[PDB]
Amino acid sequence: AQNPNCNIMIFHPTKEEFNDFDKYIAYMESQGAHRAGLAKIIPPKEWKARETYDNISEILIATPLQQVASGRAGVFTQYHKKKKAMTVGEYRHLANSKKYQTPPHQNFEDLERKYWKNRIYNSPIYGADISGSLFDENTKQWNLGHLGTIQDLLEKECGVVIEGVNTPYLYFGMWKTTFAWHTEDMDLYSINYLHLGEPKTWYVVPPEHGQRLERLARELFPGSSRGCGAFLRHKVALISPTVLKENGIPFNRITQEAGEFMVTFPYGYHAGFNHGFNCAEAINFATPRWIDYGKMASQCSCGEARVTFSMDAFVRILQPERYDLWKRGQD
Ligand SMILES: O=C1Nc2ccc(Cl)cc2C1=O
Ligand SMILES: O=C(O)CNC(=O)C(=O)O
Ligand code: NI
Ligand SMILES: [Zn+2]
Repeated sequence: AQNPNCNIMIFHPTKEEFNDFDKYIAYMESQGAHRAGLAKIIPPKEWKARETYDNISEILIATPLQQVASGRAGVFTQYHKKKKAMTVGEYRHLANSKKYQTPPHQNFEDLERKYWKNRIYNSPIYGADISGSLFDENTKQWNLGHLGTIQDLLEKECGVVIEGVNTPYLYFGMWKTTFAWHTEDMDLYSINYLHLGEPKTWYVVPPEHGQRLERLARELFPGSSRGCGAFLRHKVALISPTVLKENGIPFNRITQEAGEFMVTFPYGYHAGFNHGFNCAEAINFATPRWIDYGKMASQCSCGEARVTFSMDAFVRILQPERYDLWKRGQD
Protein backbone atom coordinates (compact mmCIF):
# COMPACT_ATOMS: atom_id res chain seq x y z
CA ALA A 1 0.00 0.00 0.00
CA GLN A 2 1.17 3.50 -0.88
CA ASN A 3 1.90 5.99 1.92
CA PRO A 4 1.36 3.47 4.75
CA ASN A 5 2.43 5.95 7.47
CA CYS A 6 -0.26 8.41 6.27
CA ASN A 7 2.14 11.34 5.75
CA ILE A 8 0.93 14.58 4.21
CA MET A 9 2.19 14.57 0.61
CA ILE A 10 3.12 17.66 -1.42
CA PHE A 11 2.63 17.70 -5.20
CA HIS A 12 4.19 19.83 -7.95
CA PRO A 13 2.08 19.33 -11.10
CA THR A 14 3.37 20.61 -14.42
CA LYS A 15 1.18 22.95 -16.44
CA GLU A 16 0.17 19.95 -18.61
CA GLU A 17 -0.78 17.92 -15.53
CA PHE A 18 -2.81 20.89 -14.24
CA ASN A 19 -5.34 20.70 -17.10
CA ASP A 20 -7.49 17.79 -15.94
CA PHE A 21 -8.56 18.28 -12.32
CA ASP A 22 -10.26 14.90 -11.82
CA LYS A 23 -7.32 13.02 -13.36
CA TYR A 24 -4.82 14.70 -11.03
CA ILE A 25 -6.89 13.97 -7.91
CA ALA A 26 -6.99 10.32 -9.02
CA TYR A 27 -3.22 10.42 -9.55
CA MET A 28 -2.64 11.81 -6.04
CA GLU A 29 -4.71 8.96 -4.60
CA SER A 30 -2.77 6.38 -6.65
CA GLN A 31 0.27 7.59 -4.68
CA GLY A 32 -1.58 7.22 -1.35
CA ALA A 33 -2.15 10.93 -0.72
CA HIS A 34 -5.64 10.39 0.70
CA ARG A 35 -4.32 8.24 3.55
CA ALA A 36 -3.12 11.43 5.27
CA GLY A 37 -6.49 13.18 5.05
CA LEU A 38 -4.80 16.27 3.57
CA ALA A 39 -2.45 17.06 0.65
CA LYS A 40 -0.69 20.22 -0.56
CA ILE A 41 -0.61 21.10 -4.25
CA ILE A 42 1.81 23.75 -5.46
CA PRO A 43 0.60 25.11 -8.81
CA PRO A 44 2.91 25.31 -11.83
CA LYS A 45 4.97 28.49 -11.99
CA GLU A 46 3.14 29.59 -15.15
CA TRP A 47 -0.26 29.59 -13.41
CA LYS A 48 -2.10 32.38 -11.63
CA ALA A 49 -5.51 32.69 -9.98
CA ARG A 50 -6.03 36.29 -11.15
CA GLU A 51 -3.89 39.25 -12.23
CA THR A 52 -3.75 41.22 -8.96
CA TYR A 53 -5.48 41.56 -5.59
CA ASP A 54 -5.42 45.38 -5.69
CA ASN A 55 -9.20 45.74 -6.10
CA ILE A 56 -10.78 43.56 -3.40
CA SER A 57 -11.23 46.14 -0.60
CA GLU A 58 -14.91 46.80 -1.40
CA ILE A 59 -16.01 43.21 -0.83
CA LEU A 60 -18.44 43.20 2.13
CA ILE A 61 -18.16 40.92 5.14
CA ALA A 62 -21.83 41.10 6.07
CA THR A 63 -21.47 39.19 9.34
CA PRO A 64 -17.94 39.15 10.78
CA LEU A 65 -17.67 36.56 13.58
CA GLN A 66 -15.89 37.19 16.92
CA GLN A 67 -14.48 33.81 18.00
CA VAL A 68 -14.79 33.60 21.77
CA ALA A 69 -13.12 30.65 23.57
CA SER A 70 -14.09 28.69 26.67
CA GLY A 71 -12.02 26.06 28.40
CA ARG A 72 -8.30 25.40 28.86
CA ALA A 73 -5.44 26.33 26.53
CA GLY A 74 -5.24 22.92 24.88
CA VAL A 75 -8.90 21.82 25.13
CA PHE A 76 -11.52 24.48 24.42
CA THR A 77 -14.67 25.32 22.53
CA GLN A 78 -15.35 28.51 20.60
CA TYR A 79 -18.61 30.27 19.88
CA HIS A 80 -19.27 32.80 17.13
CA LYS A 81 -20.56 36.23 18.17
CA LYS A 82 -22.00 38.28 15.30
CA LYS A 83 -20.50 41.73 14.67
CA LYS A 84 -21.56 44.64 12.45
CA ALA A 85 -20.77 44.50 8.73
CA MET A 86 -17.46 45.80 7.41
CA THR A 87 -15.64 45.88 4.08
CA VAL A 88 -12.50 43.84 3.41
CA GLY A 89 -10.53 47.11 3.52
CA GLU A 90 -11.88 47.83 7.00
CA TYR A 91 -11.26 44.22 8.09
CA ARG A 92 -7.65 44.34 6.90
CA HIS A 93 -7.08 47.53 8.88
CA LEU A 94 -8.58 45.87 11.97
CA ALA A 95 -6.41 42.75 11.48
CA ASN A 96 -3.31 44.93 11.35
CA SER A 97 -4.19 47.01 14.44
CA LYS A 98 -2.20 46.67 17.66
CA LYS A 99 -5.04 44.71 19.30
CA TYR A 100 -5.25 42.03 16.62
CA GLN A 101 -1.92 41.92 14.75
CA THR A 102 0.46 38.93 14.71
CA PRO A 103 3.06 39.25 17.51
CA PRO A 104 6.84 39.30 16.95
CA HIS A 105 8.03 35.71 16.44
CA GLN A 106 11.07 33.76 15.29
CA ASN A 107 9.50 31.35 12.78
CA PHE A 108 6.40 29.21 12.12
CA GLU A 109 7.17 26.93 15.10
CA ASP A 110 7.51 29.85 17.52
CA LEU A 111 4.21 31.26 16.25
CA GLU A 112 2.53 27.84 16.68
CA ARG A 113 3.77 27.74 20.29
CA LYS A 114 2.32 31.22 20.92
CA TYR A 115 -1.01 30.23 19.31
CA TRP A 116 -1.60 27.23 21.59
CA LYS A 117 -0.34 29.02 24.69
CA ASN A 118 -2.41 32.18 24.24
CA ARG A 119 -5.35 31.61 21.84
CA ILE A 120 -8.01 31.30 24.52
CA TYR A 121 -7.19 34.74 26.00
CA ASN A 122 -8.19 36.60 22.83
CA SER A 123 -11.23 36.76 20.54
CA PRO A 124 -10.16 37.33 16.93
CA ILE A 125 -12.74 38.22 14.25
CA TYR A 126 -13.22 35.89 11.25
CA GLY A 127 -15.00 36.42 7.94
CA ALA A 128 -16.58 33.05 7.17
CA ASP A 129 -18.46 31.27 4.42
CA ILE A 130 -18.88 34.39 2.29
CA SER A 131 -20.35 33.15 -0.99
CA GLY A 132 -18.15 34.29 -3.87
CA SER A 133 -14.92 33.77 -5.83
CA LEU A 134 -11.66 35.61 -6.51
CA PHE A 135 -10.65 33.44 -9.49
CA ASP A 136 -10.52 35.31 -12.79
CA GLU A 137 -13.17 33.92 -15.14
CA ASN A 138 -10.38 33.41 -17.69
CA THR A 139 -8.42 31.12 -15.37
CA LYS A 140 -9.14 27.72 -16.86
CA GLN A 141 -7.12 25.44 -14.57
CA TRP A 142 -8.06 24.68 -10.95
CA ASN A 143 -10.64 27.47 -10.91
CA LEU A 144 -12.69 26.68 -7.80
CA GLY A 145 -15.77 28.34 -9.33
CA HIS A 146 -15.63 26.11 -12.42
CA LEU A 147 -15.42 22.62 -10.89
CA GLY A 148 -17.84 19.83 -11.76
CA THR A 149 -20.66 19.88 -9.22
CA ILE A 150 -21.33 17.28 -6.55
CA GLN A 151 -24.87 16.91 -7.89
CA ASP A 152 -23.50 16.02 -11.32
CA LEU A 153 -21.08 13.53 -9.75
CA LEU A 154 -23.94 11.76 -7.98
CA GLU A 155 -25.90 11.70 -11.23
CA LYS A 156 -22.94 10.25 -13.18
CA GLU A 157 -22.31 7.55 -10.57
CA CYS A 158 -25.79 6.63 -9.40
CA GLY A 159 -28.03 7.76 -12.27
CA VAL A 160 -30.25 9.98 -10.14
CA VAL A 161 -30.86 13.66 -10.86
CA ILE A 162 -31.15 15.91 -7.80
CA GLU A 163 -31.74 19.57 -6.97
CA GLY A 164 -28.97 21.71 -5.50
CA VAL A 165 -25.98 23.84 -6.39
CA ASN A 166 -22.35 23.89 -5.26
CA THR A 167 -20.50 27.25 -5.10
CA PRO A 168 -17.28 28.53 -3.48
CA TYR A 169 -16.86 30.45 -0.22
CA LEU A 170 -14.37 33.14 0.76
CA TYR A 171 -12.68 33.34 4.18
CA PHE A 172 -10.98 36.48 5.44
CA GLY A 173 -8.76 35.71 8.44
CA MET A 174 -6.50 37.39 10.97
CA TRP A 175 -4.05 36.21 13.65
CA LYS A 176 -5.53 33.45 15.84
CA THR A 177 -8.67 32.96 13.78
CA THR A 178 -9.45 29.29 14.13
CA PHE A 179 -11.18 26.42 12.36
CA ALA A 180 -12.41 23.74 14.78
CA TRP A 181 -11.96 19.96 14.37
CA HIS A 182 -14.32 18.71 11.64
CA THR A 183 -14.84 16.66 8.53
CA GLU A 184 -16.75 18.11 5.58
CA ASP A 185 -20.49 17.83 5.16
CA MET A 186 -21.36 14.41 4.00
CA ASP A 187 -17.70 13.58 4.48
CA LEU A 188 -16.99 15.27 1.11
CA TYR A 189 -13.59 16.42 -0.14
CA SER A 190 -12.68 20.07 0.15
CA ILE A 191 -10.20 22.16 -1.77
CA ASN A 192 -8.80 25.38 -0.35
CA TYR A 193 -6.74 28.04 -2.15
CA LEU A 194 -4.87 30.66 -0.11
CA HIS A 195 -5.22 33.71 -2.37
CA LEU A 196 -3.20 36.21 -0.39
CA GLY A 197 -1.62 37.19 2.88
CA GLU A 198 -0.22 35.31 5.85
CA PRO A 199 -0.11 31.51 6.24
CA LYS A 200 -2.65 29.00 7.51
CA THR A 201 -1.49 26.07 9.72
CA TRP A 202 -3.42 22.79 9.41
CA TYR A 203 -3.71 19.69 11.62
CA VAL A 204 -5.20 16.46 10.21
CA VAL A 205 -6.09 12.95 11.39
CA PRO A 206 -5.82 10.10 8.83
CA PRO A 207 -9.31 8.98 7.73
CA GLU A 208 -8.57 5.41 8.84
CA HIS A 209 -8.14 6.78 12.39
CA GLY A 210 -10.98 9.28 12.56
CA GLN A 211 -12.90 7.28 15.13
CA ARG A 212 -9.93 7.61 17.53
CA LEU A 213 -10.34 11.39 17.40
CA GLU A 214 -14.10 11.01 17.94
CA ARG A 215 -13.55 8.86 21.03
CA LEU A 216 -11.12 11.38 22.54
CA ALA A 217 -13.53 14.23 21.79
CA ARG A 218 -16.34 12.41 23.61
CA GLU A 219 -14.03 12.06 26.63
CA LEU A 220 -12.88 15.69 26.54
CA PHE A 221 -16.31 17.27 25.91
CA PRO A 222 -18.60 14.94 27.85
CA GLY A 223 -21.61 17.26 28.10
CA SER A 224 -21.49 17.98 24.37
CA SER A 225 -21.30 14.27 23.63
CA ARG A 226 -24.43 13.53 25.66
CA GLY A 227 -26.27 16.27 23.76
CA CYS A 228 -25.49 14.97 20.27
CA GLY A 229 -24.15 11.75 18.76
CA ALA A 230 -22.16 13.73 16.20
CA PHE A 231 -21.28 16.96 18.02
CA LEU A 232 -18.09 17.54 16.02
CA ARG A 233 -20.53 18.53 13.23
CA HIS A 234 -21.12 21.68 15.31
CA LYS A 235 -17.57 22.78 14.42
CA VAL A 236 -16.71 24.28 17.80
CA ALA A 237 -14.17 21.94 19.47
CA LEU A 238 -10.40 22.48 19.63
CA ILE A 239 -7.78 20.04 20.87
CA SER A 240 -4.08 20.95 20.75
CA PRO A 241 -1.28 18.85 19.18
CA THR A 242 0.15 18.38 22.70
CA VAL A 243 -3.13 16.88 23.95
CA LEU A 244 -3.43 14.70 20.82
CA LYS A 245 0.10 13.37 21.45
CA GLU A 246 -0.62 12.73 25.13
CA ASN A 247 -3.60 10.60 24.08
CA GLY A 248 -1.84 8.73 21.27
CA ILE A 249 -4.01 10.17 18.47
CA PRO A 250 -2.28 9.86 15.08
CA PHE A 251 -2.11 13.24 13.30
CA ASN A 252 0.07 15.42 11.08
CA ARG A 253 0.55 19.15 10.58
CA ILE A 254 1.57 21.45 7.75
CA THR A 255 1.57 25.17 6.98
CA GLN A 256 -0.07 26.49 3.78
CA GLU A 257 1.31 29.67 2.21
CA ALA A 258 -0.19 32.12 -0.26
CA GLY A 259 -0.44 30.66 -3.75
CA GLU A 260 -0.88 27.05 -2.56
CA PHE A 261 -3.83 24.66 -2.66
CA MET A 262 -4.78 22.17 0.05
CA VAL A 263 -7.13 19.23 -0.51
CA THR A 264 -8.91 17.45 2.33
CA PHE A 265 -10.05 13.90 1.69
CA PRO A 266 -13.29 12.15 2.74
CA TYR A 267 -13.47 11.68 6.54
CA GLY A 268 -10.14 13.48 7.14
CA TYR A 269 -10.66 15.45 10.36
CA HIS A 270 -8.87 18.80 10.25
CA ALA A 271 -8.45 21.99 12.33
CA GLY A 272 -6.11 24.96 12.17
CA PHE A 273 -5.42 28.66 12.51
CA ASN A 274 -4.40 31.73 10.53
CA HIS A 275 -1.08 33.53 11.08
CA GLY A 276 -2.28 37.05 10.20
CA PHE A 277 -4.47 38.82 7.65
CA ASN A 278 -5.30 36.50 4.77
CA CYS A 279 -7.92 35.44 2.23
CA ALA A 280 -8.75 31.88 1.26
CA GLU A 281 -11.36 30.36 -1.07
CA ALA A 282 -12.76 26.87 -0.59
CA ILE A 283 -15.38 24.53 -1.99
CA ASN A 284 -16.54 20.94 -1.50
CA PHE A 285 -16.20 18.40 -4.29
CA ALA A 286 -16.80 14.70 -4.89
CA THR A 287 -15.25 11.78 -6.81
CA PRO A 288 -16.48 8.21 -7.37
CA ARG A 289 -14.50 7.09 -4.28
CA TRP A 290 -16.46 9.55 -2.10
CA ILE A 291 -19.81 7.80 -2.57
CA ASP A 292 -19.11 5.06 -0.01
CA TYR A 293 -18.08 7.71 2.56
CA GLY A 294 -21.18 9.80 1.86
CA LYS A 295 -23.46 6.86 2.51
CA MET A 296 -21.80 6.27 5.92
CA ALA A 297 -21.41 9.87 7.12
CA SER A 298 -22.50 10.62 10.66
CA GLN A 299 -25.10 13.34 11.04
CA CYS A 300 -26.06 15.91 13.63
CA SER A 301 -29.81 15.72 14.31
CA CYS A 302 -29.90 17.78 17.52
CA GLY A 303 -30.50 20.92 15.47
CA GLU A 304 -27.16 22.62 16.11
CA ALA A 305 -25.32 21.76 12.88
CA ARG A 306 -29.28 23.17 10.75
CA VAL A 307 -26.70 22.82 6.97
CA THR A 308 -27.15 23.86 3.34
CA PHE A 309 -30.08 23.38 0.98
CA SER A 310 -28.01 21.01 -1.14
CA MET A 311 -27.29 18.60 1.72
CA ASP A 312 -30.96 17.48 1.69
CA ALA A 313 -30.65 15.47 -1.53
CA PHE A 314 -27.40 13.86 -0.35
CA VAL A 315 -29.00 12.54 2.87
CA ARG A 316 -32.28 11.73 1.10
CA ILE A 317 -30.63 9.62 -1.61
CA LEU A 318 -27.57 8.18 0.15
CA GLN A 319 -29.01 7.80 3.67
CA PRO A 320 -32.76 7.25 3.31
CA GLU A 321 -33.19 5.72 6.77
CA ARG A 322 -31.48 8.67 8.43
CA TYR A 323 -33.49 11.08 6.30
CA ASP A 324 -36.80 9.45 7.23
CA LEU A 325 -35.81 9.58 10.92
CA TRP A 326 -34.88 13.27 10.63
CA LYS A 327 -38.25 14.07 9.03
CA ARG A 328 -40.12 12.15 11.74
CA GLY A 329 -33.25 18.75 13.06
CA GLN A 330 -32.99 21.04 10.04
CA ASP A 331 -36.66 21.89 10.51
O1 LIG B 1 -28.47 19.43 11.87
C1 LIG B 1 -28.91 18.63 11.07
N1 LIG B 1 -28.86 17.28 11.17
C2 LIG B 1 -29.48 16.68 10.05
C3 LIG B 1 -29.67 15.34 9.74
C4 LIG B 1 -30.31 14.97 8.57
C5 LIG B 1 -30.78 15.95 7.70
CL1 LIG B 1 -31.60 15.50 6.23
C6 LIG B 1 -30.60 17.28 8.00
C7 LIG B 1 -29.96 17.65 9.17
C8 LIG B 1 -29.63 18.95 9.73
O2 LIG B 1 -29.88 20.04 9.27
O1 LIG C 1 -9.92 27.95 6.09
C1 LIG C 1 -10.81 27.73 6.96
O2 LIG C 1 -11.14 28.54 7.84
C2 LIG C 1 -11.54 26.41 6.95
N1 LIG C 1 -11.29 25.62 5.76
C3 LIG C 1 -11.65 24.34 5.70
O3 LIG C 1 -12.06 23.73 6.70
C4 LIG C 1 -11.56 23.65 4.41
O4 LIG C 1 -11.08 24.25 3.42
O5 LIG C 1 -11.97 22.47 4.34
NI1 NI D 1 -12.94 21.88 6.17
ZN1 LIG E 1 -25.81 18.15 16.99
